[PDB]
Amino acid sequence: KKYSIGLAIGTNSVGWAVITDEYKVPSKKFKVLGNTDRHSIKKNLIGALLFDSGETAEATRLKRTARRRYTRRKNRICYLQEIFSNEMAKVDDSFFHRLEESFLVEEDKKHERHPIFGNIVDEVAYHEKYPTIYHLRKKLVDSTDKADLRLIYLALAHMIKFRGHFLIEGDLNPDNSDVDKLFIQLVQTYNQLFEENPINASGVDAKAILSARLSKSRRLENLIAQLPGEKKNGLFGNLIALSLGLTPNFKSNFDLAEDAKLQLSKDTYDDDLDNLLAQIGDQYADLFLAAKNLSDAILLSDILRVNTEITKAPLSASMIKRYDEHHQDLTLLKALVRQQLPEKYKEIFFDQSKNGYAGYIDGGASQEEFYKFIKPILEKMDGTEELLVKLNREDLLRKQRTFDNGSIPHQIHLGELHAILRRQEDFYPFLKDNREKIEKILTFRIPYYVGPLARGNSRFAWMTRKSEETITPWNFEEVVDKGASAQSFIERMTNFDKNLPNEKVLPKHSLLYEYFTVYNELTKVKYVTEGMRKPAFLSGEQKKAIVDLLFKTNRKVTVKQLKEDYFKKIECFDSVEISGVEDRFNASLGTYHDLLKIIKDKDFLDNEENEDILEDIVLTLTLFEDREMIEERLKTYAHLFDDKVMKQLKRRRYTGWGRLSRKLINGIRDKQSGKTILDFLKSDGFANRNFMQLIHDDSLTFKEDIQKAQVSGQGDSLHEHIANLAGSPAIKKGILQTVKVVDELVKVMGRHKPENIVIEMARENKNSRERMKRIEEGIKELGSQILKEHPVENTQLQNEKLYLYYLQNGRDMYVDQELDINRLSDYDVDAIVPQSFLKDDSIDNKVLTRSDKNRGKSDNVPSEEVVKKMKNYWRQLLNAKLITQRKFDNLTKAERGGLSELDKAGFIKRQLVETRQITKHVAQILDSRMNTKYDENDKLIREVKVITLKSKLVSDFRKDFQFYKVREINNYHHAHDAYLNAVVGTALIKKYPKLESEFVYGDKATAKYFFYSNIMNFFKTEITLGEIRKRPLIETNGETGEIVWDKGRDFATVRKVLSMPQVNIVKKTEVQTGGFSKESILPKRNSDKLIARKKDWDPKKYGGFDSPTVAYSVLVVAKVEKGKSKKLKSVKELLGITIMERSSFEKNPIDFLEAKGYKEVKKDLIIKLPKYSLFELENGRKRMLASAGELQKGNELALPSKYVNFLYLASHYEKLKGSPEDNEQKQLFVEQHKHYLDEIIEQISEFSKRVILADANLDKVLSAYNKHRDKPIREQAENIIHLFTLTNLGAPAAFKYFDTTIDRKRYTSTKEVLDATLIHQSITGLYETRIDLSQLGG
RNA sequence: GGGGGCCACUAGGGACAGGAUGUUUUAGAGCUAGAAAUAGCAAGUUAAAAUAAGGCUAGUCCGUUAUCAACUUGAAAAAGUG
DNA sequence: CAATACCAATCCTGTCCCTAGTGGCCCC
DNA sequence: ATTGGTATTG
Ligand SMILES: [K+]
Ligand SMILES: [K+]
Ligand SMILES: [K+]
Ligand SMILES: [K+]
Ligand SMILES: [K+]
Ligand SMILES: [K+]
Ligand SMILES: [K+]
Ligand SMILES: [K+]
Ligand SMILES: [K+]
Ligand SMILES: [K+]
Ligand SMILES: [K+]
Ligand SMILES: [Mg+2]
Ligand SMILES: [Mg+2]
Repeated sequence: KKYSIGLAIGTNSVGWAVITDEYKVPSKKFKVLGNTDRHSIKKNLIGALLFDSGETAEATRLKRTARRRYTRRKNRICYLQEIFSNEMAKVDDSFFHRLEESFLVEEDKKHERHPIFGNIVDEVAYHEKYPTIYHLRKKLVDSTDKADLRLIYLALAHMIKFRGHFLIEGDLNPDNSDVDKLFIQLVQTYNQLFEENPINASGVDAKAILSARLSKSRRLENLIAQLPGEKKNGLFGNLIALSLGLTPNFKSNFDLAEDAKLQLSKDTYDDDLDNLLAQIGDQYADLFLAAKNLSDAILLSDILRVNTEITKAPLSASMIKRYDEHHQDLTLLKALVRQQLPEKYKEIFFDQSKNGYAGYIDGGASQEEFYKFIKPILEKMDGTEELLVKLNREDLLRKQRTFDNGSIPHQIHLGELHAILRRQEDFYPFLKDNREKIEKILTFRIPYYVGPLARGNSRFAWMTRKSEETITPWNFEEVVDKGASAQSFIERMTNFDKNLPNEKVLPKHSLLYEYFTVYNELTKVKYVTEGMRKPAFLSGEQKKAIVDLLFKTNRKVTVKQLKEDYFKKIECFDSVEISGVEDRFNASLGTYHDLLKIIKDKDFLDNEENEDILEDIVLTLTLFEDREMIEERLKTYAHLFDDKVMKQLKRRRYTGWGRLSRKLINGIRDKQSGKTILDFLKSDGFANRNFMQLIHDDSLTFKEDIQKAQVSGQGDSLHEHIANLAGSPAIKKGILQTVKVVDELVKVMGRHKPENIVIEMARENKNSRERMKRIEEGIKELGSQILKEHPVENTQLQNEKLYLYYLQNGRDMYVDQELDINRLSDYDVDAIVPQSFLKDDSIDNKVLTRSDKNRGKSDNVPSEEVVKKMKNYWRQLLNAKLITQRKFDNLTKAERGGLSELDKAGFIKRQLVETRQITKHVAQILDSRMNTKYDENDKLIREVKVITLKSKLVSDFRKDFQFYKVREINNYHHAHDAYLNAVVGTALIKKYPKLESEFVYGDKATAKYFFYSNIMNFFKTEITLGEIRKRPLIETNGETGEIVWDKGRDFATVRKVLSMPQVNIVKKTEVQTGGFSKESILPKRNSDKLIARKKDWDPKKYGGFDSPTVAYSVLVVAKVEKGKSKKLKSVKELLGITIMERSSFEKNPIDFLEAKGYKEVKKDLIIKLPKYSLFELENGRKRMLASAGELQKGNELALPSKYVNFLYLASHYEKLKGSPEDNEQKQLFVEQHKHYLDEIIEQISEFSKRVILADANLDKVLSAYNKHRDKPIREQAENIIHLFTLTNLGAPAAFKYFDTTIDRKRYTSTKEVLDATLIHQSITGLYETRIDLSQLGG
């Protein structure tokens, strides 16, 4: 008994099928367990497992880290209160108690209800003097009076609880004075430089224009307006842009050929300026210097909207400005609405449900929505012009706690905090003694390289301690070993050397590593001149001379430099041919040049004695990012360099690690030669062996030592192995499920293994936010104004043509012309490399053009003429990252010969041969599970051949022989895909056994193109209908003579298999996990649905959550008390155990149930019922548990094959294509069988009346179908497709028939399944335990 | 076919440290005329505290991923059953 | 019981590791 | 986008 297995692996399904040698699907009797009539059941060996998607770990991470942050913010407040504890006890022994219980209703409060002062008079007076906390903050900063300790606490607590970002390094002492004087100084330095060309800045209010309430770029254009001439892209224009955004490339300004863009915020600035001034002269230094001198006073013009000369609390002052302008404008607006539109005043100022001022303060209206609601009301009235100005600046009636405060650096809150402490430490000594500790509470962050401050019970932590004591913000430096922790941060994540698994990998920017890469590439170079008989390698002396002359003097080495600066100057060659490198060398000694610029001592870098030192230095600059730690580590070499050099060295940081260790590159030595790998790369006679040759040469010690160093260790489990594969958790779920299905199938077949296993894996399948970001970055990098003229929202960028329009700066890609948005319907979306070769539908292969004809010829890449015309525009788009390097290269391919015949052959092969790593891992898993025995030569015995196919094989097979697929009809198509996979794969390797190299796991261009294009012709009776050819009726193997395909019987076999109505569709039952409930914190309500957010927070007083998620339901057979007498009454019901309740219910089920009300629970009749638990009722009707109180449809509609194929054809599903005569034949079949439509609706109808039970919906559907009987056949079929939403397995859903919408009929009761048959199914559904639940009751 | 190093991109996975809102209850004395219902007017911008219930291992830690038919012997982890 | 209508926390900064898809140089 | 919870209406 021989058989094969077909598998179809998806993100929500695994289809499976068992076939015999005749491509038939067997059917068996399977034993049935339980307590019913039925002892056994017939099952066809074909089906599909269905499951909800595996989820990434991301959401879990976001919640975990937010959790740690709430914990630590509470701890900050706790530190501050502990510092205040005793003196506050002297002032008010319950103040902190009133703060802690502020949330409590007065009934539940232990202390007086007014938090700050504990009496209504003082509290009301406080709020009258300080309407916002920023009033009190500014007062405590500016005043000199002794202040109440509770108000000092509140100011400091508010600063520490909402402390601002940490994105700017160092100290920040704001000063907005001299802004106009600094601008005058910048204009002065520019005019003293270009004495011949001066700018007159007199009268230019740079302070207002630059501290403006609008954007940086608008400020720039306004400022340039005031300078006669001086176009915005002139030198001074870009110098003003310096503080106002990222400056365009000074390339144009200084006649350069390289990019010269700067950004004062970027760390590279100090280098780039030096990189730039060296090109243009140090005399320009002062210029950029004055530029920086302005930016400091204007850096925070957006945050601080008040002069610092009047207050040391400019932030709080700007909030108070918000408050005062809100007050004045609200007074004015109220008066205006009273005068002009009284009939609306209420709706504006009282209706919380409208987006007016009421809904803005009290309702749920955001600033944006309030602005949108009130803009027409302001435009409709008179005297609202200033308010409209403030509105369009987004500065009308502002609150103080707003979504855009994320710009505020922590240094500003710190300044205000420090100032309050300095004011009040003169009156309170503990504030003087704890000044720095409180500042430290504000400033301290756990470093990202330290991680959670755990003590052995966190699976996420790696931090190590110098001593064992509680870590505080003030002793962190002494208790945490920051160096060891920062090291572990990297070493727990980075790979070891695969060749020497005990060896750490080198930094990617190590000098030794770059020497290795350069010398590898260099040894494989060859050259020819005239007198030479044969191309020659480079000798050791030649490679050394090339490194010293070129690689050690230029960062990049072009082939042109190699020809002219070495072979011409040293070898006196005028002509030489080079192989092994094209255009320029890929490797390079970049770190060498970095350090040459920093330390300025070539001999130091060339001296081998310093090697270790330099390696260590680069290690330090890679392992660590904190420049104080970098400094501490480099301190050991302080005597070797000047202090200036050490300051420059501190700032030189590197990221990235290599893939080889130092011991491999320049450590282990070949026994007889005594030479390392790098030694051989420098000089290896006339063989010039590279790394691979070196470590594989049986003539050297390297290979043997690598073999010796290897070690496997402890092996993973199947689940662990699958979890560690590189792929989407979605598809890893399907992989594990596939292995389990195969195991069960083998056990079904008497533990005999199959001949073949054919596997196929599906393709690759918020985001509009990313699209908008791409387009914004590109258009700004373009310097284009297409967004200024045609604004767009991210949603619309999901349209392919509009997205392409914006990615192409609104132009044609094949013609140097503009395009019109309003004409997008008339344009074309063309494939760069045609889809007849590469089935790529991504933006990377697509281009928007007026007419695709203008590409050139359609059998290749765009023509040479288009390339000549458009290459510079394409380069522009590439530099804006509006097209990728791959897109640009494919576009320009015609200047490199275009598509060759070998390329087309390879494209066909790629269309047919799978090469994704993940599918190969699935094949390896199955192969290593199936084949375990070795032969007399200790080589593997491959009993089972694992064949992988791409979906195009079976898709083409379906379309060519009319085994059509309609996905919406039911879930059978997964199983049918698996079956067709087994059939086609086994036939394909039976017919061409030599294909086993390509399709089976384990160890002229026209010819392969033709071969692979025609690989599947042995199925057809008549091919190429080139010229026409004919094939026999029976197809056998050429060598063996064995029969592989009988075109008489086997197609009928396939039709019989696809027609079978009994297909094992199993929806995987799963316990629900994740969040307890909806997160929304609802207001108080008289409802038992509400859930307390804290143990003593009665939701009837405090609000809380509702809508918890049921982890699983439970059958309870017990008694409940009834009526006022509490008489015991027997019941049977489903109890939904919620996710939050699960641990308690499982720790003691009986106590849990009795707390819920149940008595005398039959403990052994408790049945755990996860989501999708399957029940059968009458007439085959099935239901699945959706919840404890709702059900899902549980049946599949087995629509006969003739109706499926008729629907596919009549709906023009996908493409017709075909011969014109074959098109006409399919069309004539459609029209000849129009009655099928009614028959289909009859089938559905019958099904719905037996199984769906949605009378109203079925009647609406019948009425709609009878209404649209004169519609075209195509459209009626297209909507009949939609009708199957009514009958689909799973949760009910809404669907449209033409323009009538049918809402979902839900099953809002689970009572009936309590007396139905529960069906437990194995993974394949071939093994069942059926339980008659009607036999359970009191 | 499979595999390695390097260059140029691109797509995804994982961890850590942080920021701004939002919500919820309480505090921010509403007034006047009416018994009242209600009407007219005034006011509004801020704060505290929680932000999965909670847990024990008590850490400035952990709490939403992965994995799960039934039955059996099993504390479990397992293995087995048609 | 129904049928049905509404609802669902959001956005952002930085450090770092890893695999794998496309094209290319050189190899096992 | 789904789809299970919830109140509302009857
Ligand atoms: K101008
Ligand atoms: K609001
Ligand atoms: K190159
Ligand atoms: K680094
Ligand atoms: K020194
Ligand atoms: K789960
Ligand atoms: K889930
Ligand atoms: K936050
Ligand atoms: K199952
Ligand atoms: K992030
Ligand atoms: K590659
Ligand atoms: Mg907590
Ligand atoms: Mg808030």
